[PDB]
Amino acid sequence: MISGILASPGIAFGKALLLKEDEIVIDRKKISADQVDQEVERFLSGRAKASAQLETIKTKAGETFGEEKEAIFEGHIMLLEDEELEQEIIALIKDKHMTADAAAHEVIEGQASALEELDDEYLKERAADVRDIGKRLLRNILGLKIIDLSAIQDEVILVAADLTPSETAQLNLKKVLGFITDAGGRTSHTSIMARSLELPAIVGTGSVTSQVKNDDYLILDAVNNQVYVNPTNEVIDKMRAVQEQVASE
Repeated sequence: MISGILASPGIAFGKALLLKEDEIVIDRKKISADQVDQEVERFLSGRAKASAQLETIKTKAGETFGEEKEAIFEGHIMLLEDEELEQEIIALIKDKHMTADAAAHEVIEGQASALEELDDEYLKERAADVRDIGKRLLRNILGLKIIDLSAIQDEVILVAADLTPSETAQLNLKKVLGFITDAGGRTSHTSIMARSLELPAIVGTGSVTSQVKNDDYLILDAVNNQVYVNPTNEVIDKMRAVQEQVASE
């Protein structure tokens, strides 16, 4: 009886694609002036990578929804390429012997924390959008694996606690079957897509990400506002006939 907010009606069948994320471990170790030169190249040239990353996601936002949303990610790169946020990172590594991983966190620590001090869901929600640009920056300095959701090959359902514009901008609306997230937002981004794409989806699942696993067989009803997990063939067969009779309705 998983009751959500129901974005759009539509029964769909598909395997569960759970998006898990490994916790990131930052290096809080103090390096020697002999490895500082390496931090600059690992960060400087690592800037050629992170800059090349958003760039790839930048055009995918304009080729996916249209140059209309590309202008939003365009400014998001300026913040990353900010010459000011760069001189502070560099100095710290040299002045406080901080690792590009640790020093880089220091700046991202006040940009996100400082926006939380504002009383405006506009600049505050920007805090999450700015912090998001930081987690990516880290995965680059640590060369950690990147979550590539644009790699699906078989039709499956999408399950995740929540997806930020960047993830939706690179999502593959070419082999996806639907969107299921625990976002109790009467207007969650994942919903605005489901609304413009008129596809069927849900957002108030709450804790379904803690009840299903990846590859699990899910069945979205989007009719009685409920998700069935590996239901019996008696229910499926009974709905397979009625479900399709609705397609004709």
